[PDB]
Amino acid sequence: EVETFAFQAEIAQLMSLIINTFYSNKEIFLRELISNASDALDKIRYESLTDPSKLDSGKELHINLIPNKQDRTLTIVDTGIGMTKADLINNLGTIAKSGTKAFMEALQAGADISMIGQFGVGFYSAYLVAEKVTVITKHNDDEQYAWESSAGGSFTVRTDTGEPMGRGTKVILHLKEDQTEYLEERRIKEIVKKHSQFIGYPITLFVEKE
Repeated sequence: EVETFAFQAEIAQLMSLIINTFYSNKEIFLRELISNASDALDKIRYESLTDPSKLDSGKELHINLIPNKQDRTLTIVDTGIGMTKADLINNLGTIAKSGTKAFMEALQAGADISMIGQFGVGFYSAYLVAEKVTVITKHNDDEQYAWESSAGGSFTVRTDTGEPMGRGTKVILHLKEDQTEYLEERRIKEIVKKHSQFIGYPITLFVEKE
């Protein structure tokens, strides 16, 4: 049972701009997704301070980076607060309509695409390197869901009968054929060291069987 939704026009515009604008500095997608992961982990930590039972779904607060050259996927996993079905439908828990307006105004005042995170819409920088993005999520107050989009103005939501997550969010980047450098250990390590050196959660870069 798969539900198909239209993006709000402003979010479709943001996605088209990210996909179609000539912009060489694509590596910032990983900073943005690690920042989002950190923000999600902060939220469940904060809830846990007054209700320890919030971590019954998993005590470990971490970020895993999982490259898979066979599947041409880079997966960013966090054990943060996760998203409800309503959060997924509401632009992955963002105020993306107003964030897109502010970002496009900034792009007219000399800003560049790397500043996307300042506008609360850094998730969509995934489309710098991904032809398709799959988001698997589990919030304490809801079931596990899969969101997906190849852009083209639409996204799907379904209940995920896949591997149970406990709590958090998995962002699965189905990389463009010319963006496979982001599956290379040395490249991922370089980007995490350059842009994510002060993130307050363990970031584990998984290795592959050669």
